[PDB]
Amino acid sequence: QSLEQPSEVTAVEGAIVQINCTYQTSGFYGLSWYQQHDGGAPTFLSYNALDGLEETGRFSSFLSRSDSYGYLLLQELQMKDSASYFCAVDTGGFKTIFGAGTRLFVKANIQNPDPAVYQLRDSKSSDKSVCLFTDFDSQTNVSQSKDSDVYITDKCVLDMRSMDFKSNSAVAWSNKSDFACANAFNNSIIPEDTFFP
Amino acid sequence: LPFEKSTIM
Amino acid sequence: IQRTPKIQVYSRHPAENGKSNFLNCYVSGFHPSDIEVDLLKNGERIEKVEHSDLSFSKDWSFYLLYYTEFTPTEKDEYACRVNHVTLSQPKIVKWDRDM
Amino acid sequence: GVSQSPRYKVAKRGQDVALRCDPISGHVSLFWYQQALGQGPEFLTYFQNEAQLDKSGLPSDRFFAERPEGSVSTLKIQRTQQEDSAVYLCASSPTGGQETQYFGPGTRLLVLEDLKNVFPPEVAVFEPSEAEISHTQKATLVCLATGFYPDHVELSWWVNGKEVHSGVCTDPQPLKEQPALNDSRYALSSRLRVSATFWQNPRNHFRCQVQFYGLSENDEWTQDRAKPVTQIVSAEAWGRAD
Amino acid sequence: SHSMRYFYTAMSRPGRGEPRFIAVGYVDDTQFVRFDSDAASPRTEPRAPWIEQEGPEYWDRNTQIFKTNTQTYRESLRNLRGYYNQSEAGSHIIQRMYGCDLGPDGRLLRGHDQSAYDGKDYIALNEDLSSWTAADTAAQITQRKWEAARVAEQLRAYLEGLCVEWLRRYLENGKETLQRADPPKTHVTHHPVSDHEATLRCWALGFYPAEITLTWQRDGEDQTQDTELVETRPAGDRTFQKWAAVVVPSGEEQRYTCHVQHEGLPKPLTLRW
Repeated sequence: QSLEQPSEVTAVEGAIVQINCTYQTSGFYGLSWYQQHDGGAPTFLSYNALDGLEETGRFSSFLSRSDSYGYLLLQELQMKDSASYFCAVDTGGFKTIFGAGTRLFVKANIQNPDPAVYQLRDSKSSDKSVCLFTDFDSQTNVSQSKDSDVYITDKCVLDMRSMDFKSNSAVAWSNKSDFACANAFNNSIIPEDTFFP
Repeated sequence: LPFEKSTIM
Repeated sequence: IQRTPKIQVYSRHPAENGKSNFLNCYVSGFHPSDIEVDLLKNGERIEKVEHSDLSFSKDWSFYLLYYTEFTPTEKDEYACRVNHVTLSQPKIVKWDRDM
Repeated sequence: GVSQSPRYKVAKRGQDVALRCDPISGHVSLFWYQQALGQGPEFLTYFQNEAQLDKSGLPSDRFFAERPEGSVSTLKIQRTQQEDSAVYLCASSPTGGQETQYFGPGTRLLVLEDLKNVFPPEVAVFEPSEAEISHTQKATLVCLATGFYPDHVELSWWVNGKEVHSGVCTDPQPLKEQPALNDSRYALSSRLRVSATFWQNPRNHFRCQVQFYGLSENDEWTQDRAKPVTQIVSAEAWGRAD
Repeated sequence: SHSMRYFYTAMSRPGRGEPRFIAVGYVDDTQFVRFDSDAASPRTEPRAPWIEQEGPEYWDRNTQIFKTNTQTYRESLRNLRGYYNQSEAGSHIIQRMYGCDLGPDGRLLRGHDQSAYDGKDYIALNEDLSSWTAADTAAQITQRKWEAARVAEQLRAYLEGLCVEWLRRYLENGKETLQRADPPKTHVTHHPVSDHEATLRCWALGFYPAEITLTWQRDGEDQTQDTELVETRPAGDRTFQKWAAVVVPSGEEQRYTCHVQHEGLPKPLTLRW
């Protein structure tokens, strides 16, 4: 008894996304969907016992028993929707089989991109210096550093709910004095990047 | 084969 | 909420004195399920009396068949004694060869 | 909702580990699940009131699940092995199987040969750039939790004694400081963005809290350095006009 | 024409141990499976020769289902006792009747499910197979639980699918006993009651299924009041027996004829003394 669903799925903010699920089992009693954030509790979304569509807000789920197929449709995508989605099959009794999961990536829409690299200082600069690359478009990729002493984190999106503003950010740091903002990044960066000394 | 859903009343 | 049991005492095959059989006592149409059934020869309880599994009818009333390997033999007295919570005293029905 | 304790647990090979699950009141059904990295929850055992109806999913007899009063359930793992390292989730259903399942936040268990490589984190806050205030009219505070083992941490931002979530961005997964080493230490970064006027205000206090999950008082320690216990390591920064 | 039915009985017995759960399976009038929680280690037992061919996977699955139902009905007996504010000393019974009816064609004719409490209708699945009929305010609490659990949806899918699917399988595996009708062995007997009147009796033995009609006719009329037709009884070997008797005036016992109707016989059979 098993079930298959895609490993990853990506969509832009405000758009719609479909997560397909096919199950292979002797018996069928129900198909359900669960949302799980990194290190969080899987939360119920929808359940399909009979053929048709189940609608609950922005989320809906379809089921075709004869085709042993079902899917989850997510409308008006938000940044909080970026999680793992699991399709679960009930085959009678109580033993539920869960899929490997589909990681959904909601691409943030940056209206006015302003790419720039800044240098931050600690209360006591007796350890290291930090370089922050921020306000860049979602279609920009960040790769790992060539130097072993330079640590670069993957890009993440912050939401300033009060000002209705969203921006991508990458952090780079090294204890060596050779490390500076100009040489800090090795990835394909935007040519109009500000580097104020 | 019997019904495979046992629900408490 | 309580039903009296309907009782029928009969042989599996028509009775002739020398011929062997299976003595049956069918109790049906009763509620609750707890019932006391035993087969009798001249007034004595027969050992080895076996019974069917517990099932019920459309009206939710229970039924079960009490039987043992019997030989009609001498054509002397036979009967079935049944006791239920709905009965003031145990009801005894004599086995009639005709019915 | 369904609650589980502890959130994180680091243990030495051979130790006994106790996992607690407090389901929703009145829920007859209770499930125990095992969750491996990049996979879905796999069935372990099922309870209806206090009766353990099935335990076919349990890896061995070392795994002992109980629900004596038909409410709170415990999963005790005798002589823990490295293979037992997983997220143990518990779920409940109101009146039986094939229903909507309500899950707990789980217990992230990690079983190691020894606890000699475990370390608490070093937390440091980096004040925003003057160039950032002059170019975007916004100020980004960066926090760094470095040299911690295992990956059992919870980062949170505290502005004026209150926890904030707006403009906060913590890495989904931490990076290995020594990507070559087997028992490599982890590093986690987090950003907090506020308006230029909010940072320039000296009355505002910014604090980065990192709750680390390590050794218990029952755990043995003989090494020269301090016991890497379950502790909170923080770094604070006040408003600067410049 | 054909049907599969499951009969559940959950009885509370205070002071006499944990409640007893009995599950019985039927294909028409033939019993094929049984479960009794009373045993030291309860298991599903075969009751028909055509079900013994099922693998160990079938028997362990059936045992798992009925072990779960044992625990379910123990909590249900406790809950229903609370709903009616009943004493913890009294013995109460929960009965369940569910199954699928197949037409002469071999298609789902009617799916059904009914539950009772102390021999009284409690909760039943409607003809639409989507809603419930609660007998009282206590059964309404059960209805709300069953609606939230999606019982009606999964029960409909079972009755339309797996119920029909397994009934068709059982009918094929036991075609020599289930799809074969046994005709009754008919004979009339001697019996006097008075000097002016006697009693004629019609016998029907060793017939399967139990459905039969025995009528007496004094030159073609029906005597419903003046016919002591006894209730159909099981022989003990999966066949049935029934008889009909009449009060007759001595001499007139030749214009009295008995009509027996069964699916074993091609067309109605008529016999006299």
